Amino acid sequence: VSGNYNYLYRLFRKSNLKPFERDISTEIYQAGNKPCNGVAGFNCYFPLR
Amino acid sequence: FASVYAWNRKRISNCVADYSVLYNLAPFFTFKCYGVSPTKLNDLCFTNV
Amino acid sequence: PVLTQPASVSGSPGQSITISCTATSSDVGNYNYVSWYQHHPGKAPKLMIYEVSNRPSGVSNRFSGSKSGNTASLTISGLQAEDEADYYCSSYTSSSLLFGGGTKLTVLG
Amino acid sequence: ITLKESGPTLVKPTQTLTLTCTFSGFSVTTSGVGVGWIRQPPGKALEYLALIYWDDDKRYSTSLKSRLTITKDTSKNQVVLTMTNMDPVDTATYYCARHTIPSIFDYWGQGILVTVS
Amino acid sequence: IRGWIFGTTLDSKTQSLLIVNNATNVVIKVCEFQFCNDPFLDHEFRVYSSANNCTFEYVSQPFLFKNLREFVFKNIDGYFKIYSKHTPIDLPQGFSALEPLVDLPIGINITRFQTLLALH
Ligand SMILES: *[C@@H]1O[C@H](CO)[C@@H](O)[C@H](O)[C@H]1NC(C)=O
Ligand SMILES: *[C@@H]1O[C@H](CO)[C@@H](O)[C@H](O)[C@H]1NC(C)=O
Ligand SMILES: *[C@@H]1O[C@H](CO)[C@@H](O)[C@H](O)[C@H]1NC(C)=O
Repeated sequence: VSGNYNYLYRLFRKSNLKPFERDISTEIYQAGNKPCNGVAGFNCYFPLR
Repeated sequence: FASVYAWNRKRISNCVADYSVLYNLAPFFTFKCYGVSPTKLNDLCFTNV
Repeated sequence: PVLTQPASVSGSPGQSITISCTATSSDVGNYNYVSWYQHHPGKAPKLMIYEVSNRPSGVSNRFSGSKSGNTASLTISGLQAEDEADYYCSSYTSSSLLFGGGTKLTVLG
Repeated sequence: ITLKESGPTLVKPTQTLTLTCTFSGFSVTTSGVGVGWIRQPPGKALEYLALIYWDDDKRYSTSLKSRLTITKDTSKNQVVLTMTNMDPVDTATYYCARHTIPSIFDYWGQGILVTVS
Repeated sequence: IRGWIFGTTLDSKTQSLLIVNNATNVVIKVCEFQFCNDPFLDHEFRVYSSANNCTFEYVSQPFLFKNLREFVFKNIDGYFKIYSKHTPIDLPQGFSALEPLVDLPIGINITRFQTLLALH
């Protein structure tokens, strides 16, 4: 009724996947030139949505 | 800047959409994109902006 | 964000009665999950129609429904003297589910 | 597929109401199946209170989100709803019903009448 | 020698492929392994300290004058293909073709590998 949030997908990644490749890692993505060190500020994202 | 009851609008055309220029405006507070990844902004080309 | 219904409906037994329920918001989205209930005083509410026009088991084929736009209708054919009950509609919205105001049916004779 | 209700019928102002629903004939640990609560104050239409899903996801009516808490015990087939700060105006019959998507509530119990005074 | 580690960073951040032989069956697992600083077997073993998520798992017949063994490790479209040959015996001069052994449906990224030795 209020939304099923138990299904996730990846939005942010370093590159593209190869056929049948699986990646379960949740390592924080750096979109900029500075080490956010897990702090989800500007140019720093959690891979899954 | 205009008041919210009477917001302003400008048409953008015939230019190169370099979004790095506007990443030096603030410490950043709100930044959200709909239908487009923050990583693909400096790539896609649009008809009406 | 309120489901709107008529206060009451009436007619003679053997005639067709229509009970309408209309949305007043876009929050209902597809509005494709409309339920109808028949409530008798002193008894638990019974499901008569679900998903706009489908019947549950244990329900007379005299009861059917349809939708047009954002409005749903419950049709009671071959009206019986035993059909005197408070009818309610229900549907989903963006953060909750709603029930209608309730329509009181009276059988004339 | 039945649901029975029990609990207090008379509650004093500002106190907490606890109602327990016991069900049989089905499990609540199966996908697509939950249990919710509805109330009907005299002269009024049915009002949605709370809903708990098979995965312990808990949802509440937006106007009562701060007042309601719903929990379940799958070993006894019981669902418990507690409502705090009962107002004198909170007089209604409470109902326990099975929740599904294609049909919102079904197999409604007879209900329990609660009066605040 | 009695096995190999295949992977990238070879720690509990990514999935790694671990192949270890035995006196009986060979045990192959793909998990988020946290590998030992210097992996070895002790005859128990000291190959990994811990692991998180596991996906692929396989157990079967062992892969293994001196003996000579040859293996080919190829990884295409997520399938880890192993070819092998065993003969009696630097390298000998002659011709001998290797034949298919196993084909593992893993979906793993491999850029580096390490061997596993048993000590006594
Ligand atoms: C081989 O190792 C496995 C553990 O991976 C053990 O259970 C099995 O008994 C061992 N077989 C022999 C012959 O030692
Ligand atoms: C396995 O992956 C899931 C999903 O990312 C994670 O929640 C879980 O904690 C991981 N397992 C371990 C032991 O970390
Ligand atoms: C493995 O991942 C790295 C990035 O960490 C990438 O550069 C490399 O090409 C990938 N290798 C394969 C076979 O996917």
